[PDB]
Amino acid sequence: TDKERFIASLMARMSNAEKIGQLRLVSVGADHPKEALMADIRAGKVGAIFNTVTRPDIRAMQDQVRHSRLKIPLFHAYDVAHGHRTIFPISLGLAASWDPEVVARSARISALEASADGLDMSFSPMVDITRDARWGRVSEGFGEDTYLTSLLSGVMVRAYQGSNLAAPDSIMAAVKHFALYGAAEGGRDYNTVDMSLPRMFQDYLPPYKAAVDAGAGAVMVSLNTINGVPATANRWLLTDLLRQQWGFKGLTISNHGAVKELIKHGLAGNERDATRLAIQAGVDMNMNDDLYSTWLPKLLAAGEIDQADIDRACRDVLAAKYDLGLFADPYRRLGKPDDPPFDTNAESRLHRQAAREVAREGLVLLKNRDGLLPLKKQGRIAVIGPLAKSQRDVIGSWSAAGVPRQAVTVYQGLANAVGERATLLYAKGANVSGDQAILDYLNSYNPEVEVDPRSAEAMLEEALRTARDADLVVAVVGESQGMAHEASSRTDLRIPASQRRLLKALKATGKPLVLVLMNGRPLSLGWEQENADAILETWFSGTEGGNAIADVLFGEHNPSGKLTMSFPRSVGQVPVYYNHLNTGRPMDPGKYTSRYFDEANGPLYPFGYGLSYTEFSLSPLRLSSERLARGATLEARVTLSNSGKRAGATVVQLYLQDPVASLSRPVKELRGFRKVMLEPGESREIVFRLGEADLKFYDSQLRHTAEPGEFKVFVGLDSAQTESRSFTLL
Amino acid sequence: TDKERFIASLMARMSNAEKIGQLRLVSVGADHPKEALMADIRAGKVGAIFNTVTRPDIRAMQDQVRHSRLKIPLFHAYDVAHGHRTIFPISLGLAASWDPEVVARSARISALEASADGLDMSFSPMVDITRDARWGRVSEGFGEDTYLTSLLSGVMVRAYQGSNLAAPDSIMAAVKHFALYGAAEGGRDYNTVDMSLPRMFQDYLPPYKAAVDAGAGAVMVSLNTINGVPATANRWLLTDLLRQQWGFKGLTISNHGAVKELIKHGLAGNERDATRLAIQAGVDMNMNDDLYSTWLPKLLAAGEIDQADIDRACRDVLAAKYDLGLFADPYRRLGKPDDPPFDTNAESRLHRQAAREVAREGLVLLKNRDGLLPLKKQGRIAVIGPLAKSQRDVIGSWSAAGVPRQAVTVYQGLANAVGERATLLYAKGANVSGDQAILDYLNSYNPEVEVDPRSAEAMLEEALRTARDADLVVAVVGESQGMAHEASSRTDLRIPASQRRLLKALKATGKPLVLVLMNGRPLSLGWEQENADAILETWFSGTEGGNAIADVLFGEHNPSGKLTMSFPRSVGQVPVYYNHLNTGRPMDPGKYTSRYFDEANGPLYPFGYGLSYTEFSLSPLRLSSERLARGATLEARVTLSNSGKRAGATVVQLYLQDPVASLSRPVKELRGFRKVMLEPGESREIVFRLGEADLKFYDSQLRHTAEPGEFKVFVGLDSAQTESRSFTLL
Ligand SMILES: OC[C@H]1O[C@@H](O)[C@H](O)[C@@H](O)[C@@H]1O
Ligand SMILES: OC[C@H]1O[C@@H](O)[C@H](O)[C@@H](O)[C@@H]1O
Ligand SMILES: OC[C@H]1O[C@@H](O)[C@H](O)[C@@H](O)[C@@H]1O
Ligand SMILES: OC[C@H]1O[C@@H](O)[C@H](O)[C@@H](O)[C@@H]1O
Ligand SMILES: [Mg+2]
Ligand SMILES: [Mg+2]
Repeated sequence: TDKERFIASLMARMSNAEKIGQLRLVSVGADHPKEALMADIRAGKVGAIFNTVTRPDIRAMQDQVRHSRLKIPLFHAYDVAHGHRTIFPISLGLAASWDPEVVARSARISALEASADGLDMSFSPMVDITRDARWGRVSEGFGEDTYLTSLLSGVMVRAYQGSNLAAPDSIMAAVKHFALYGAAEGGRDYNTVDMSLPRMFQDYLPPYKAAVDAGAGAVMVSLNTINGVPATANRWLLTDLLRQQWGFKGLTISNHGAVKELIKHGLAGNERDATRLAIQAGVDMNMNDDLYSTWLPKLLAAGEIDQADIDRACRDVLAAKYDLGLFADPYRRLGKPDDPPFDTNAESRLHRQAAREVAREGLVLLKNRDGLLPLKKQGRIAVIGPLAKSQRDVIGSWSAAGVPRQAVTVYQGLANAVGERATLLYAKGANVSGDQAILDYLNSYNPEVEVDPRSAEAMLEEALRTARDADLVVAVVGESQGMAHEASSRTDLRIPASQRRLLKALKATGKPLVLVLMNGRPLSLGWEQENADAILETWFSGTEGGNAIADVLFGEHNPSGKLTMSFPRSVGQVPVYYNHLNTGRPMDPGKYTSRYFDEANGPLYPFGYGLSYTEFSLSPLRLSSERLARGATLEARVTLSNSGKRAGATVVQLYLQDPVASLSRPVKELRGFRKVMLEPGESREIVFRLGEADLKFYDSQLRHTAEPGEFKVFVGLDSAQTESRSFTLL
Repeated sequence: TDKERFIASLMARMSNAEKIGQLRLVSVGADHPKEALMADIRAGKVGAIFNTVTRPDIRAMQDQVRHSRLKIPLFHAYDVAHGHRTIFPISLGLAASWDPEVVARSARISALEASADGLDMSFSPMVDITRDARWGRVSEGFGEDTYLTSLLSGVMVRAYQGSNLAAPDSIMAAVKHFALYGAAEGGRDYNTVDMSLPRMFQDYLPPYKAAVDAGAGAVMVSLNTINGVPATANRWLLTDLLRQQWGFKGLTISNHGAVKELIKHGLAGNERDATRLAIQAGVDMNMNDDLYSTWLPKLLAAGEIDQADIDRACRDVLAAKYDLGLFADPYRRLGKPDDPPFDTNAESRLHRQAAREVAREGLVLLKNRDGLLPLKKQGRIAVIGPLAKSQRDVIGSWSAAGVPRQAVTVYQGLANAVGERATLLYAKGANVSGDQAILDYLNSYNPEVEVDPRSAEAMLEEALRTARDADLVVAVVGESQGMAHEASSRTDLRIPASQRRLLKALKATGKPLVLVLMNGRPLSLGWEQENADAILETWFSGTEGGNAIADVLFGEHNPSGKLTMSFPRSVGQVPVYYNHLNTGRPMDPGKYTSRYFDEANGPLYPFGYGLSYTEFSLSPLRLSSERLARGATLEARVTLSNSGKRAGATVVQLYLQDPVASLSRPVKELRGFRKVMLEPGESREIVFRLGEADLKFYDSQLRHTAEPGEFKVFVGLDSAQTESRSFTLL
């Protein structure tokens, strides 16, 4: 009420020019020259900035606020996706930890580092569910499962904001992308999303909800159509659901030019009508295109919008700036004016031990034939592949203020680990792609892919020599970061062809072969799974990537990471995901069942799959009672044992099935998990509690109710577990 | 009244045992031995038969009806998909004609032939819209566009039934599959369908509606879930939409065991509860599984169903049998008991001139480099490929009572054409697949593909010899019919690997190359499009396939056929189709648009694409008026000229765009077309009439309304190349 009183007072004093100015979100570029945007903050025509990210630069613009009548402060935002200056695994990587704390840790440091440079807000977390591997931004998300993505969506918000949004070591979480962006048609970015309302509520919205429940201060609106309505103009989404059904009190922010793009969507004839549609749907902040500033004065002066529309928008900005504390101290995150200069990129502001301890948790052991891993630090080891010495690629897509040169490549990481106890032979082995059209694309803007000018065959001879000169080969292969990024959708899911040639040749030398994969999406790995001797999924593991990868290769860390997005046998099985419906004709032999004929059926690697240097056993699953009363809770009991001879971590998973329902329900749904560290011979009893809240689903009219009847409870170390116990709900 | 009085009388007379008996649709098998089901028709426990298809066999069972108390007659049904005994192109083939009367002709003869053998009903037409090329049953449909599929869906019903359903040369049309079956997830048959209701009404339902509007006597319910509800138990679909919104008076028929499959869908705990769900949703007839007969007596005796449920079902059967005339004369289609047994498969009952004149219309010219086609009948010609001499493959999937040996292969068709005026060299060149697992599948049940036991390399040397010995090669390559059928979903869209090797080799001999393709779905043809000198798409062209194909190869017919389903550049661009939404970031090149980076963008061949031995010109498009009044119609005027040097057919197509709408509308939609035969130098003015009815779409609340504003009118010879003019609706 103190806040409402303060805001109302200020708004009662503001001209319309000034209330509309508060909605203008810009960045420095050719669109907005810095010296023209400085003049505009002075005349009170700007509301916030993004992509300005250093203390002297934020201060230099904040310092313009004083020349304006109402002296209203800016906030600054940035794409703090998976790190500011120290870069953690890409989010898909982080998810594979199966540990909130680990994810939380990555978030806190990001905020710490961002706030340290003067940043008020991160456009993060990206929380979009993804079941189509072809999509360029699958990297940014946490995988295919609702339960886990929703869970981690909250953890990220809580960590960024903490308990006080005005704390100078806290940033506001602008959760994205609202909504359904990840279900785009054909995995083409920006493409049509068409979905039933029961699937919309059960599977794809819950993560956006959990961000509002954790108190996210802002929401970024997606670029996709929903059932034919662009989210930028979707009053159902931004008003009915977000505001009234969900009670979001915060700020809505447009995507980059998403308001003028209503012309290309075919919802507006021109800019004037695009502005109207967006402001009236529930869009507070207008990113970059400046439509709001050009058209809202004439839209109001001709009675096409209500003052109440401008007022709800302008009031949502000031409420953000107030919660951040920028009305108390505009410089609360920019230091005091005497304070001494410093180097922004100094090694002394990084958090390497953090980056390294996180990146360890997310690596996934896909194959290890006859205990080849872990490697000993003796003899000669060949390091071949175009990503071995790649700095720019390990820190993945959306790297923020991340610097390539400060990054530990997987070559350097191997050097650091062996010291002088073994020898490393390096050969590039292949460029990342043989296709010049693909190379032209990745280097259109900035040189981010190394092109070795030597013939492909030249590089291959060198590699085979190097391999014959070694005890075993370690192959650093897969995508450059520019391949799993915004607008970079793929029609193939295998390792690029130039590198698969390299892998065929290396296989032909008979020397044991270890595959180290870098990638921002699942990959088609049918060949590699039958040929190569061991495979490590390392995603893009960040600034301490190489170090974390070495630790796992040399057994300093027993890999514990597991898949949160099923691995297709080819681009032509898309989509596959663990929580599909059984259909009327399930494949279990049989020609006349739901299947392909021309390839094996199922995902290559199921959801929740990962190996360990040690072996684990689960005892028979016990349920407290076989009939549950309404309001009561149920207990699921199982003993996890490390029966191998190495201290290692697994992830014990709880799946539910509702086998008889008013809807057709998935064969399996994730409902809980416990990440457990055990010494050899060490047991550990795990306890799962199951309430009514766990048993609910959205029927045809969105009635969110548990139905009485049998339920199936599954406990195992991956979704490929197939034995359960049953209880009856009364 | 006569009918109502007759039915009411009979029903007032029937015990429950007998009214339930009327719902039992069975066929002869291990489920139902012939001599046990004979005993059952005598105790009045059977209602209809399917898959019994010869006069003596139908008579032998009809003849059992006399020993029953109420002497109620059976009807007999069969899968008359694209022919009974004379087999026309597969439906996708038929569609490519762009001529209703041609399609009508195929339908009439089918009915003629079917009724001749004693058949009352065909489970046809299949009318499901298909945008996913991987799906096994794409062959059965008419392609991806709503307007064209809806149009032909009615033509098929009208032709099967004629003007009188009791006529002994008419059958009843059971339209399928209701509903949305073709949008299955990942192209996997029987798999989940999830769709928004605005896209459901605009794009996928209209063809089922057009069949009810043409007076279809029956409707078959699909096996797919819709937004989580199995259609077999979907009261919204079978009662609200079908009965009360649409006013369907007729009969609903289950898919094969689709009622017991509600257990595997996860809607029912057991059979008893599956029966209840289905009978109460709107399912009259129970195909094969016999659940209705086992459970309806106890479901009614315990008040789980209403007598009104049994009565609505039993009344819908008798209404069908009455309309067919089987109460007037049970043998009206089974002759008088005087004639000789006669041979069913006699040459004198076929319709070859029909089959040949249809199959000509459906062939599509995809490429012709420097007028290589048409061929002269004047030298040596190599005929290579595993489908050149293939009888079983030309008559495609769902060939009914069709006989392979009566069919004209593409080899034989070429022999017939050249007589002794030119010389034919044959080499198989490759089996249809190199993969033994694929060959094992296609020959699981019946020997459908003859496998040459020689090594792949052996066959290839033979082919290259044959090719070197000739003036040019004609290659008969693509799918066996077992590859485009129910349950046969593909992960690849190219010609099988064994045959692509064969085509690379043949290309390498320098000899001019003609590709004759056989296939039941679009195919990935990027290589063939850049290499081969000409390509002909022949689908599976039926009993007179070879003859029709020769006629086109030797210029006896100028190819006029055009594509009704866009051709993907690879399985990884699925789905593509001409009537997609523009999105906010359209590509036509930028990086940040809705696209792939690792392949060229767009379909290989767009919807409505086909070439000709002659060339055609369209004059500037003229509109009747700049501004249309409500209730008024508009005229669209264009002059088509054959400016080439041969008499040929093209197809002039009318596309509409609504560029500003409450919904995001497709970039282009089909609204009309005119197939025009022209002599060289010969012109023809075409007139298109455009009403408000043409400009409607389903908004977010299913308001079927045209909005005032600009509309874009496009006329051209394919969805790709075009010119447009704009008009305003007031
Ligand atoms: O770069 C700022 C913003 O640009 C938008 O177009 C992207 O969709 C967002 O993920 C991003 O936060
Ligand atoms: O117009 C292109 C813009 O689109 C945004 O979504 C991208 O994230 C920006 O980096 C880019 O400048
Ligand atoms: O063959 C009888 C019927 O069986 C069903 O299960 C198929 O899906 C239909 O296509 C067919 O008409
Ligand atoms: O699965 C049993 C039956 O199902 C039908 O849909 C298929 O078309 C038949 O070939 C098969 O006999
Ligand atoms: Mg239940
Ligand atoms: Mg309009």
